Amino acid sequence: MIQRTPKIQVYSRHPAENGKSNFLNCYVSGFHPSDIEVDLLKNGERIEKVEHSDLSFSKDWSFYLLYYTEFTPTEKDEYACRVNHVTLSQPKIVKWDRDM
Amino acid sequence: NYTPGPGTRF
Amino acid sequence: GSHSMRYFSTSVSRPGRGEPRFIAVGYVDDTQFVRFDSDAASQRMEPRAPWIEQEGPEYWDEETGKVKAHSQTDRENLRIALRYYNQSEAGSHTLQMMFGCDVGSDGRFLRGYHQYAYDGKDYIALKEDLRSWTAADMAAQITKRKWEAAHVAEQQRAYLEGTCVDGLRRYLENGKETLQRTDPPKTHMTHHPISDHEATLRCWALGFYPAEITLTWQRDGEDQTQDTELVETRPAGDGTFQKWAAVVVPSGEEQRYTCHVQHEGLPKPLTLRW
Repeated sequence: MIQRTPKIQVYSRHPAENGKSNFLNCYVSGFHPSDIEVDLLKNGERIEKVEHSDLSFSKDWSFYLLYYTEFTPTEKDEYACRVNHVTLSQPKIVKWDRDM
Repeated sequence: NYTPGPGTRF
Repeated sequence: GSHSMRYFSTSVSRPGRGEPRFIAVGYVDDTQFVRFDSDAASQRMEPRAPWIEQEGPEYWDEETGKVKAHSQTDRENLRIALRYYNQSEAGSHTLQMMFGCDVGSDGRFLRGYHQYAYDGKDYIALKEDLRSWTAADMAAQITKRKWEAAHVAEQQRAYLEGTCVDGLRRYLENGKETLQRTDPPKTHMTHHPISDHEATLRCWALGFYPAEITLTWQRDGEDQTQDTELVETRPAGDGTFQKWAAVVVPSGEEQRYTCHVQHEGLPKPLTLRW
């Protein structure tokens, strides 16, 4: 057996321009085993139509997944991803920062 | 192209 | 440059909830092109890139055949491993496999792979010579003896230097506008004041392909690793990749620093200065 904690990044596909259509991404990488749960959040609430990539893994056998949704960033809307995995004591929330 | 058979077990 | 084709498979047992789930994906370099998921309704290999859609029905039948056979084999292998290790049937286990080939810049065979990991640790792998096996422990030693007796090495070698290479060459040609492109990184720098005393300089690489890249900060020409943050290269979702690297700088010392970028799409490394 073995366990690896996911690395988590939440970011936009293109530089954020308020009022312009974009994609919000949450990339989880370097984890093991493969069971993982990700939500994307708009103002603390679950975004519904979130898609993800097919399960793959890296040279060290650790898994990676891209979760994504179309979105329109604004000045005041708050976005985040929320991740749970066996290695985490509680879901981890990472706020989206347009500058990382 | 995927690897063909036969597969041999562990 | 060189190119690779890789198939990655994951089988996960689920005690008390039916047979293991098997997921396989195929990649050419950093571009995915097929998938199979044992839990999905279709029960077929499915296209995941535009340039693979032109393959005919005989391709889709034969590829589905091969990946289904793999799924069943690894289901059996999960049961065999449990017995080898005398592990409880109540626990979930994972078996991962990778196989594929590299070719050089004019399409000649470079390298082949065929390896397994069990619960995230190497189990058995075909050595680079494509003639012998490396086994990680006493359980894999049993497998190694079996594969030796069955001449698995020569069967896989014939695949790896033959069909694997032929397919990779065919895909590279069919998807040449996608696969044989290089997308250089669009680069820039942003500034983030921390206090009256400190600021962060973040060096960006955006819209690049393939994913392999190097970003380095220097101070006065000296390689700076102390006080640098580096994120993992991440997919944009559109076929390109992103990465950044940051340094905390004494306020007013921004001009001492240079960001350095290396990528296959760049004729020469870039040096960026604030």
